[PDB]
Amino acid sequence: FSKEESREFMAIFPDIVRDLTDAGRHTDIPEVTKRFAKVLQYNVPTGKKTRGLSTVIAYKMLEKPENLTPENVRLAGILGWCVELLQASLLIMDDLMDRENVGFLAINDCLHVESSLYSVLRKYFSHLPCYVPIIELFHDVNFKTNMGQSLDALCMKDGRPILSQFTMKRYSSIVKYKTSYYTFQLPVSLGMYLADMYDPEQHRQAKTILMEIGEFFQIQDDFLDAFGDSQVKVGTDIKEGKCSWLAVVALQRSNPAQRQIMEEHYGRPEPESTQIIKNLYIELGLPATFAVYEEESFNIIRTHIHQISKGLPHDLFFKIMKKIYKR
Amino acid sequence: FSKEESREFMAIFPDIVRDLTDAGRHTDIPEVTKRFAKVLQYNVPTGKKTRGLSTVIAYKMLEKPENLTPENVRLAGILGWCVELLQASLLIMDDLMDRSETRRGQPCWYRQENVGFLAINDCLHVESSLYSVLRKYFSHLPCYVPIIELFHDVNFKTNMGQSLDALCMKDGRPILSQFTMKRYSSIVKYKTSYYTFQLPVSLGMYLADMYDPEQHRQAKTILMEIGEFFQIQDDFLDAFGDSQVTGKVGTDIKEGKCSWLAVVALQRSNPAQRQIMEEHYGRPEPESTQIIKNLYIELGLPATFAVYEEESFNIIRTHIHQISKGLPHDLFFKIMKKIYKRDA
Ligand SMILES: CC(C)=CCC/C(C)=C/COP(=O)(O)OP(=O)(O)O
Ligand SMILES: CC(C)=CCC/C(C)=C/COP(=O)(O)OP(=O)(O)O
Ligand SMILES: CC(C)=CCC/C(C)=C/COP(=O)(O)OP(=O)(O)O
Ligand SMILES: [Mg+2]
Ligand SMILES: [Mg+2]
Ligand SMILES: [Mn+2]
Ligand SMILES: [Mn+2]
Repeated sequence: FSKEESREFMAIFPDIVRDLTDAGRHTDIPEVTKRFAKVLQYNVPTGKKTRGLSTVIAYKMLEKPENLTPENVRLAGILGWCVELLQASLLIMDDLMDRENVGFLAINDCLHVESSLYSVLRKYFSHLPCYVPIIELFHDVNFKTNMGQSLDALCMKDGRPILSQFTMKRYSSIVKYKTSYYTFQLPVSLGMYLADMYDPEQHRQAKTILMEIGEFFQIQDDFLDAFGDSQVKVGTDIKEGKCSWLAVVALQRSNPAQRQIMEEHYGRPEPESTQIIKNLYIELGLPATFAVYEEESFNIIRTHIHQISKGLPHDLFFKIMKKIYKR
Repeated sequence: FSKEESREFMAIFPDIVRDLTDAGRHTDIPEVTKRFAKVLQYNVPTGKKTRGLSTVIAYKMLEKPENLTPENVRLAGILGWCVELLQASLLIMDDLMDRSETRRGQPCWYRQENVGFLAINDCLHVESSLYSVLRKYFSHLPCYVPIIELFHDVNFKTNMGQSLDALCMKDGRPILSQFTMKRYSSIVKYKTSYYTFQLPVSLGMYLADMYDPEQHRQAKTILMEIGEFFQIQDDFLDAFGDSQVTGKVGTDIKEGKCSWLAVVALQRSNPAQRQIMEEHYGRPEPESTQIIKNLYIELGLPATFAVYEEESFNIIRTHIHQISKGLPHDLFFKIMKKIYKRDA
């Protein structure tokens, strides 16, 4: 993203904190509002805000050039921060399920941070025609993300992976509901609504390509968890018994002997068991299978983007595609 | 509540479960929608649904008599179930946070096989679900956005209450310097009074197309006063109630809760009595709970509660008489009549 784009986006964050914790209200509960300021400051604005900045870029590429005022680009930035509040709530839920001090999280902090995005939406968007579509989008994406988290959990029982559950159909459903809706659909649909693009067929056209990009994003992430260079963090998907693309394709390709290695060694704490699974992935040619998928999926997605109709700009989707595939 | 009111309200619940789990959506993930039906069935419909039924009663007393149709009373019932969905989400999370054993005689959801900390996802899922119910039944009505905004605002405020409650503890040990009547009043207001008292009445007002900010303000003032008495009565009965009639053995002392009893005990205590609270309050040993209970008796908290109950009843009744605009006084007298001198 541009130096200008990053600086104007980051400049919004302190306002959102004041809006949620000060707002010149002279609160009767300053101790807990000061704590909530720290929860927001310590968890929301740090590292890459790729979903938030992607909301701004989406809007800038969908809106009429004449309507790209500083005021409208700032509203796009505020929507991006609502996406980052959602992201923060989900990472807090992950931190809590993993497991006072600086960086302490309360169990209800994830519910509280999630709820806060609706206060931001009400403050800035309640008088604009895009308001109800935007709040309904957040409601629907929230519900779908929760269903994705539950589907992922239904691949584990008594701390053991249920390998009978590791199908490509279930995997595709987990990625779609748990990740693709809030990561890929939400930023683009927000940009479209702020640009007063309400046509359901336009949103459906964007959705089809964004779910395809989302699936490759997660498959690449899964591949690199096992086969990536740590010095470019250490992957724990095998140890944690995750429903990974690697595990799903391993089970498709496995003979009975190879399947029994997965049953015995997948989702075990012992480092030796991780190396046994990695050795099986190498034997089954999962790297070559990933290489073929990467090429074939790139070509199909590029084709669908070139074919994008309903008055949608293809360059927006190419920018996203190029970002994920690193063309 | 009438036999009719209870049965018509209960008839709505299975429709809401179908709306959220069997309405032709998410056909690729039936195992999730089937599980979510079980989450709703366990956590939402087995209580007294006092907040849900109170939404219907509020609406019936606020709406113009000639406007009360079976169709509009059903919409009030659906809003009542949305309150019960919010409450279910909050209590799923609170039971995990407090590591509680039971809730309304049922094992806490987080204790059920293969849930534990996944109760966090179920909490967020149940809370998110009420906005899908609002969309289906209210999207075409003027009250739609005010009701959405009220639910999100009450969720935010309830979280401020829960987090303020947590700031009365340091790593599972009560901070007795934090146990002031000011902090107690703030915890009750934010953590329980907004969702329990303000939310049902404000929903009734919005469905009756009552949007006057001053009406909502006057309603809030009296409902926060009633809400404080209700929680003080609840706190008193945790220690001094009969387990067989309350339907629960009280563990507030064991849990180190910022209860009205603990707050008033500290106000009334000499330094020796303060030392007993410092040493024994919030301890797991049954002997420590008995020592605190015995100190509450020594300090005359039963007599103190009886005086508070009579004085606060009189003060709130006076305030309801002074309510202006066109708010029905009878709504607030009906709440008081239900609440005052209760033993459960
Ligand atoms: C709509 C879009 C494009 C959203 C995707 C958000 C996302 C997590 C991308 C990863 O890129 P990154 O630059 O944050 O990560 P890395 O440094 O690993 O490439
Ligand atoms: C606006 C009004 C008057 C709301 C009703 C408040 C109330 C008395 C709740 C009691 O709930 P409960 O202890 O019966 O619990 P539950 O209904 O959850 O079982
Ligand atoms: C944001 C969240 C999760 C809010 C929880 C709200 C609530 C009503 C908790 C119960 O309070 P308690 O723990 O003091 O009482 P009990 O469990 O005894 O009902
Ligand atoms: Mg990963
Ligand atoms: Mg109690
Ligand atoms: Mn509790
Ligand atoms: Mn609690």
